[PDB]
Amino acid sequence: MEAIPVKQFVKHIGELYSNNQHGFSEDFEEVQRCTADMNITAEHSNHPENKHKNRYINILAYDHSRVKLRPLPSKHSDYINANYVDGYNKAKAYIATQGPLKSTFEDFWRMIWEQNTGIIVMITNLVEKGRRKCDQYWPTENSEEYGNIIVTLKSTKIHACYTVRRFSIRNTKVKQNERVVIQYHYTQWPDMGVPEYALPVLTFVRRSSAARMPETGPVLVHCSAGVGRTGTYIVIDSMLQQIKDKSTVNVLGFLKHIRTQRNYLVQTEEQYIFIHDALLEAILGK
Repeated sequence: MEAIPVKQFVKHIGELYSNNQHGFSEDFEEVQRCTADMNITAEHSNHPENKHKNRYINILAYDHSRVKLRPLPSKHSDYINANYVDGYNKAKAYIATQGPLKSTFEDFWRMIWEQNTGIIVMITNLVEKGRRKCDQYWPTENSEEYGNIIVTLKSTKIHACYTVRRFSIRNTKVKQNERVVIQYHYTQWPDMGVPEYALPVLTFVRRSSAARMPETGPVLVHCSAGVGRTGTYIVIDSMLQQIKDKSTVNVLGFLKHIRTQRNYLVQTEEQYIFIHDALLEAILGK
């Protein structure tokens, strides 16, 4: 399970695709099994006091990597369904989290302030195929207040496949009290499966990743559950970094690693293949 030289990676992808994607299936089954001999606790996710804070009953936040909110003058006011996840050669490069619920909007933005997050990556529409995937946690226009955080929409650019919203947020309890937060929102996403072409997503990953500023908190990445598309983004971004640093790729090894940090990151075999397509586009595009 060593790294694959980048110059051999597209050849590797041909082999994985062959025979009705046998190789991809083997890789992904190995991913799903790599948890087998591991008990990873999620006690806080399962506490009765926190259950209404989880969008999905089966999508939990592992204790050891969970993001903790500073306590409030409830013993469980520290909980949010979110985990630190490593990036390439960097611990806790991301926070992967669910699309926030109306009831967790205050927690959501409090986390963003406390963690010094400056980039939000949103990889879902609020509604897909007539189904609620995420609640709108930002102001349609001007300002909105979420607890002690006031969020102000400054500018929006709407590209073909994604939208960039520039916010300024303020903490009303701080007297240094304002920060820029940029949201990268991928908008062109099929209700079922993954986008037919990887290039639009590659472009989105490159630009949202390049927006990361030295030196700030982890980039917040969410979709609906915050595992499938979220894991897909994290692997693509991280492997682009590895390619740039060492001209090698290790999709399988890196994914088995982050799977210990949030459950189900990269949730389907189709997303696993899509990661490869995106990296293929990057390699061939050069």
